[PDB]
Amino acid sequence: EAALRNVEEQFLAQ
Amino acid sequence: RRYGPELAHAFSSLSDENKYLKVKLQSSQRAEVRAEIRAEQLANALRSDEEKRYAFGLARDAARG
Amino acid sequence: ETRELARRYGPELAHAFSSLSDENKYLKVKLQSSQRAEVRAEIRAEQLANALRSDSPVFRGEDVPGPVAVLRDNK
Amino acid sequence: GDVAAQLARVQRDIDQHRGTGKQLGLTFQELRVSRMSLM
Amino acid sequence: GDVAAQLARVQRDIDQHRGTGKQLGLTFQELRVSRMSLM
Amino acid sequence: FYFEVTNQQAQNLPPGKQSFLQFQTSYLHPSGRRRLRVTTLSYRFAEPNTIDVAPGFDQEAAAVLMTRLAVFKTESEESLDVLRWLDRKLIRLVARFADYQKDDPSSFHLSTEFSIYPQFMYHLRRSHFLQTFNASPDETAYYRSVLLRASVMNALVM
Amino acid sequence: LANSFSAVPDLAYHLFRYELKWVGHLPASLFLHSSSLLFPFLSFVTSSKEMLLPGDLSWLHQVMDPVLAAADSIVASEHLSADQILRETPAKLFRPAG
Amino acid sequence: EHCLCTEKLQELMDSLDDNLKSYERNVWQLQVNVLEDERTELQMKVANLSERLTEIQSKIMNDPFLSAKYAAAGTPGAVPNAQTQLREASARLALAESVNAELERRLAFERSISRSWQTNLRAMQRELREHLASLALASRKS
Amino acid sequence: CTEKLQELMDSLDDNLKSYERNVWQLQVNVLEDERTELQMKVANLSERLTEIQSKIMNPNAQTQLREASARLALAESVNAELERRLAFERSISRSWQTNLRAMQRELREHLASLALASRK
Amino acid sequence: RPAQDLNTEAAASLCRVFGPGLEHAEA
Repeated sequence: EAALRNVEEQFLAQ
Repeated sequence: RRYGPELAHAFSSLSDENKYLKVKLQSSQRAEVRAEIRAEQLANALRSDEEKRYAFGLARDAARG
Repeated sequence: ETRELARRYGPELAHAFSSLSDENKYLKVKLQSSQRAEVRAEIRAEQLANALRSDSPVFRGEDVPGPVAVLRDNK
Repeated sequence: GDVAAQLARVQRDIDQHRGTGKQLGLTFQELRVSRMSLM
Repeated sequence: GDVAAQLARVQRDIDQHRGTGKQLGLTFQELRVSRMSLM
Repeated sequence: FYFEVTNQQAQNLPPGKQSFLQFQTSYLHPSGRRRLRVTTLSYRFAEPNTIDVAPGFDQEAAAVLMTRLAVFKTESEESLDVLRWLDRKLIRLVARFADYQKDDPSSFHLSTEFSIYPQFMYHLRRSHFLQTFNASPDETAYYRSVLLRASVMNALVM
Repeated sequence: LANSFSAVPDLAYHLFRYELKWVGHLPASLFLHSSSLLFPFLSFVTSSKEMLLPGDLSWLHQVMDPVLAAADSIVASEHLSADQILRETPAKLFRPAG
Repeated sequence: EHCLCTEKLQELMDSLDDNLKSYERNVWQLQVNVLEDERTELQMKVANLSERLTEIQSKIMNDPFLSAKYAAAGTPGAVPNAQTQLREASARLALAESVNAELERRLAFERSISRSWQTNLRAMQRELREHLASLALASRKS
Repeated sequence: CTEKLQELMDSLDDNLKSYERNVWQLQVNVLEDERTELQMKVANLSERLTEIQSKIMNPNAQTQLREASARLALAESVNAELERRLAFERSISRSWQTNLRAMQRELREHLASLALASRK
Repeated sequence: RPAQDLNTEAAASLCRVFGPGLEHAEA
C-alpha cells in the first residue's frame, strides 16, 4: 500500500 | 515535556505539513514544466532566427561576389 | 526523537511519527528540487529572451489557477 | 565455522532492505503527486 | 534449529528484495514517463 | 588557420552539432590543368556531459600552434612579454585541467593528452625560435622561415 | 470518413493496435496519456456533435445530472464563493457529490 | 552568517544539479545500451549458427548414402590409424578458434564499458573544484 | 546562507541513500546472466558445427600434425592472455561505485565542516 | 516472355467486412 495519510486519501483511493 | 494533548497537537501539525507539501509540489511540478517548455520554445525560436540571420548575411556575401 | 515516545506511549505510535517526519523531509527536498528548477529555467529564459530582443511563440502571461493551500494557524 | 561467520555478516547486508522498502513507499507518494498533477 | 530458522528468513527476504527491487524500477520508470506526459 | 567560437548562448547548437568546416584550395599543376581540391571536416562537440573538449586535445598540434603565434608576436613586439604571455598560457592550462587538490602539490597528476605538453614548452622556451642571442640574425631568421612552413610531425622535432 | 462507410469497427481496432504498439515500451498505467492519437480519437467519437447520436446524449445526461446538481447544491448550501472553488482542492469540497 | 554566500552557493547548486544526477543518467544508460547490442548480436550469431547446423545436419543424413558416411564415421574403434586424429586435432582447432573469436568480440565490447569511466567523471572533479575553491575564497572576505 | 547550506546536505543525501543505483544494477545483472547462458548457446552450437563441418570436408602426416597442434598451443596462449586482459577490464569497470560514492562522501563532509562552523 | 513471379490469395482473417448493412436493415 502507499500509506493513506489524509482525509482525501481514504476517499479517492477507496 | 510532550505528554497527552501535545502529542495530538504534534501529529496535527505534521499531518497539516504533509498535505501542504503535497499541494505545493503539485503546483511546482506544473510550474517547472511550464518554465522548461517556455525556455525550450524560445530556444527553438532563437535557433531558427540565427539560422536565417547567418544565411542572409552570407547570401549578401555571395551577392557581392 | 522516536525513543522517548517509543517508550511509554508504545512502539506503534513511534512508527506513526516515524515515516511522517521522514515523509515530510522527502517531500520537502523534492519540492526544493523543483524550486531550484524554477530559478534555473527562469534565468535561462530571461537571458535567452534578451538575445531575441537584441510575435514570440510563447504565451507569457497568467496560468489557469490551481490549488494553493496554507497552514492552519502556523504562519 | 564457515557457515556461522559468513551468515551473521549478511544480515548486516539485510538491514538496509528495510531501507529500500521504506524508499519504495516514498516513491509511491511521489508517483501519486505527479499523477495528481497529470490529471 | 536456530540455524534452520536463519536460512529460512533469508530465503523469503532475498526473494522479497527481488520483488521490491524490480517493482521499484517500475515506479522509477513511471516517474519519468509521468514527467514526459505532463511535458 | 585560427578560429574563435562566438556562440553567445549555450543552446544555439543544432541537434548534436558536428561543427562543419570546408577548405577550398585553387592551385595550378604543371601538367597544364587548373586544380580545385576541397576537403571537409566534422567535429562533434560539447554535449552537456562535461569534459569533452579536453579529451579531444592533442599535445603536439597545439604546441606548434602556440609556437607559431609566439614567433609572430616576437615579430610584432619585444620578446620578454612574449615569454610572460606564453608561460601564462601554460599555467592556465595546467591550473584548470591538472589532477590536484588545491594547495597540495603532492597529489598532482596529468592525463595522457595533457602530459607531454609542458615538456613541449620547456624546449620551446629554450629553443632559438624565442630567444635571439647565441645566434646571428640570419641564424634566427633561417629558423623562423622554415618553422612557419612545416608539417606537425615535422615541427615537434624543432 | 469512417462513419460514412461505417468502418468505425475497423478504424478503432487498428488505431488501438497502432497506438499501443508505439507506446508499448512505456509503462502500462500511462498508455492513454503518453500516446497521441488514442485520447483524441475516443474524445471525437463519443463526445462530438457530428458523431454522438442524440439518444446517447440523453443517457449521458441522466447519469450525470443528479451528480452535477448535487455539486451545485453543496456550493449554494455552504455559500462557496467563485474564487474559493478554484483556489481550494476540488476533493476537499465536493466529497458528497463524488 | 548571511555573508553574501547566496550568489556562490546557488551557482554551486546549478552545477551540482545539472551534472551530478545527470551524468549518472547518461553513463548508466550508455552501459545498458551497448549490452542490448550484446543481446542482439549474440542472438544473431545463435541464429545463423543454428541455421547452419539445421542445414548441413539435414543435408548429410536425410539421404541414405551420405548418412552412411557417418554410420562408418571414423569408426568407433581405437588405433586412430594416422588419419582420424588429424581429424581430431582439427576439431579442437576449430573449437579453439571459435571461442577465440567469441572472447575477442567480448574484449573489444568490454572496452565500450570501460572507456567511459575516465573522462566525464573527471570533469565533475574539475568543476566541483573551481566552484568549491571560489566558495572558500569568498568565505575569506568577511 | 545557513539555510542554503542545509539543503546542500539534503540534496546530496538524496543521491547517497537512494536505492536507484541498486535497482539498475539488478537491471544490468539480469541481462548479464541470460547472456552468459546465450554465450553458452553460441559455444555448443559452434563446436557441434565444427565437429560436423570437419567431418565431410574431403605433405607428410608427421609434419601436418605439427602446424595443427602448434596452433593449438598458440590458441592456448592467445586466450590465456586475453582472459587476463578481460579480468583486468572487470576490475576497472567495478570501480563504478567504489569512488563515485567516495566523491559524494568527500563532498559531503567538506560541506559538513562548513555547516558545523556556521552552526557554531 | 520475361518471367513469372508469384500469386497470393486472400487469407480470410485479415479481410474487412465494413458496411452499413452489417448492423441494420430496411423494410
